[PDB]
Order: sequence, then C-alpha cells, then structure tokens
Amino acid sequence: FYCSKLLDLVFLLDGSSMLSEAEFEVLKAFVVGMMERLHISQKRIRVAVVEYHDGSRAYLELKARKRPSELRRITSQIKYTGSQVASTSEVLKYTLFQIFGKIDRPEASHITLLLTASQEPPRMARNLVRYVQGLKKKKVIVIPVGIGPHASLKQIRLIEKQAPENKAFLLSGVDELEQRRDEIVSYLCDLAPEA
Amino acid sequence: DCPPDWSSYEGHCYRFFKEWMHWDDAEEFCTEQQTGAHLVSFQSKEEADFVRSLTSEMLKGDVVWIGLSDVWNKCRFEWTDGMEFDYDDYYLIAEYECVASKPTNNKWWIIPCTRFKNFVCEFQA
Amino acid sequence: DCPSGWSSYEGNCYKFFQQKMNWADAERFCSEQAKGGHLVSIKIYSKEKDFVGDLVTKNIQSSDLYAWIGLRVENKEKQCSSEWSDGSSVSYENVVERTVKKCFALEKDLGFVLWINLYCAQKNPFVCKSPPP
Repeated sequence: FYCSKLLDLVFLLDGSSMLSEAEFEVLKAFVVGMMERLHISQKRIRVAVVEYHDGSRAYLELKARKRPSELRRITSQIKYTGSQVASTSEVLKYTLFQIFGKIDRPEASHITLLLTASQEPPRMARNLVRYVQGLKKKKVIVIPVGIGPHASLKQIRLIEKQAPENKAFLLSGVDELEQRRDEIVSYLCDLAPEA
Repeated sequence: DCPPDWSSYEGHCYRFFKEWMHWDDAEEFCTEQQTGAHLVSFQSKEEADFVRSLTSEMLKGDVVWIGLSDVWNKCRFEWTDGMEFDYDDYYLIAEYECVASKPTNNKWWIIPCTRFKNFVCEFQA
Repeated sequence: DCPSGWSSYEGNCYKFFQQKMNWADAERFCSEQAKGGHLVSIKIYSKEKDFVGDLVTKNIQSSDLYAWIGLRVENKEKQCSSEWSDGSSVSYENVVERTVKKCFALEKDLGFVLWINLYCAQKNPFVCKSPPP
C-alpha cells in the first residue's frame, strides 16, 4: 500500500512508563513502517513526530528539508523516557496551539494520529473535549489508537464523539500495531485531497 | 499509637501538612505516609474541631483539602424536557471539584480539584 | 414551521433569550413561551449541539460567558459524593451553599458548545426549546 495525498500527518507517541523501553521500540517501529507507505514531501505528505509525557518532545516538524530516509531515521532513534505520566489532553493542546498554530496548507487535510498506551487523570481529562473540539474547528482530525489495556477506553471514546472523522482503533498491545498498519494507513489516507 | 508528628483522637491519627498540591496529589500523598491513610474525613463536629486545632498555624481565610472528590460527576442528572440519556455518554460532564474546609468556621468549600491547598491526613492502623 | 423567532431543528423550535435570569426562572419562562417548552436539551454529541451552539453564537452578543440549558443535578444533597476517600460514609457535611453548582450552562469558548455546571442562582441568558405548535 502507498499513500500520496495532501496530508499534514502528526504522530503522537504515548511515551509513558506504561510501555517497557523494549515495547517503545515496537511503537517507534510502527511509526516508521507507516512512513514507508507515505509519500513524505513538503508538497505531498508532511509529518511531525512528538513524544509526549506531561510535556511534549517533538523530534519531527511538518516543515523540514531532511530527506524522508533521514526523517525515518530520526524517528527510529526517538529516545525512551517512559515518563511517569503521559497526558493525552495536554499533547493535544500542543498540537492545537503549536503544530497547527497556523494553517499554511488550507488545501490539505490535517491528521493527528494519537498512539496512546496509558490513561490520564480526570482532573486533566476534563480538558480532553475542548482541545479535541478546538482541533476540530481548525479542521484537524484526531484518530485515537488505543494500544493495550492501560489505555483509557472512556477517554478514547471522548476524543471520538467529537467528530465522525475521529475513528479509533483498539489494540491489545504494541505487537498488534505491527498488523494494524494497512488498515490505519489506508483509512487515514481516504480523508485527504490530491493534486 | 500515632507516629511522631501525629495527634490522636477517638482512635485515629491526624497530621496537618503544609504541602501545596491538588486534591489528587493530596489524597495519594496521604496514602503513601502510613498504610490506610487518606485525606481527613469529618464524621462528627467534634472531629472537625479537633482537626481545627492542628490547622492554626495557617492563615485566616484559607482552606484545607478533605477526603471528598468529584462531587458533581457522582450525581444523577435529568433534563427539564425529561430527555433520555445513557450515563456512559456523560463521562466528564460536570466539573472535577473536591471539598476544602475552613478550620475557623468549619465551612466546606466545593472547589476545583486542580487548586493547591494545605491538607490533613488520617488513619487508625 | 416555527413561531417567528424560534429556529427549527429536527422538527423542534429553539430560541435564544438575552434576558438574564436564574436557572429555574429561565425554565419557567420557557414553559410559558410555548406548549411543552423548557430550557433547551442537548444530545451530548449530536449535530443538535452545533445548532444550539451556533444558535447562541449568532444571537448572543458582546461578552456573555454562559447560557443555561435544561440539565441539572437531580440530587438534593448539596454534593453527590456519598463516601469519603477512606470508604467512610458521608453523613455529616458543611458544604458552603454558594459553591453548590447543579445547573448546566453552555460556555462561550468554542462557540457555546462546552457544558459546565454553575451556581443555579446565577443570572444568565438562555435558550428555550419546544415542539411545533
């Protein structure tokens, strides 16, 4: 499979401790595999890659000149920090106010693939809706990917309900990711313009 | 017998912490002191008054976190038009507020749990 | 059709009122503006939210923060936590009655589509709802 459209794709990796360092690499691997099925280019598909905890570590920005192999290289080496916490609502505010602070590609779609393997406290999840709705008003689709048990099922549901495009994918763990690519990739490609 | 820095009362132990965290950190902090500990809970007024003497070195008009959280999402709702709805669709409908006490007049304040307050822990064994 | 002013959505008539009132007062006012009408009711995540959302955004003006809707805490106690964090039952209480928030209102941010429970005694504008006359 191969996707070549007008996409702003943002990978958000649940870099908490709810994933063993070794499991993290399986996460990273999945991210790199979807990239080989993407026509990464400033005029086609642009990708940003952020590892979030209570804060956000951005290893890749949409606007970049490095070669896609150079880009796939930078993500496969994304250092492990197994953070104590990994707030989903918070990394969505980052995406809302930073990555897409401005929309220089109005003719293109904007997708944030949130790969989450943990659950944040309601004190915080109380923001989940407004940030997901804010990203909606900016024409930014959020696709939650539940990796495993520790992924807040109700919090994932919150992110969905916000819009029909916001589909979800529930996985038993990181291994299952390895086989979900085709699906996610292709689903995610059918929402973007062309030419 | 209560550990050092703890004052006993009708079987329990209490302690005023001058830490400044939110309800969650508050509750969790307590549990990680002495097994079975939690934020303070007031059964009778006497208990309250007893916890009041521990909270004297604090300002006039402040509030301490007590053992009650998310008091609006535990409620049961309903619309005036009697519309139907499945509680699972109302996950974080209300605010996430918790209870804080004002030792002086022992008045409970229902405020947002994200606020930094001083607190009181409790346990009996 | 819907009576002049009242906007229509999925066979119902909605209307915005600037007149700031308290929760129960805005509710009475709705069950007096039409047969079978009360404070609007929203299907949590339905296109109806967008309607009432925009409904208010367009009509409401200046800087009003909230708009009442027909949802409240049915509980009569002052708060709904029936147990302390230690499992102990909640009998004795002292809730400061003005911090008691049982009345839901739409919030301005994101164009009046975010719910929030407020003090029922507050004076805010609103939206009424009722079927076709």
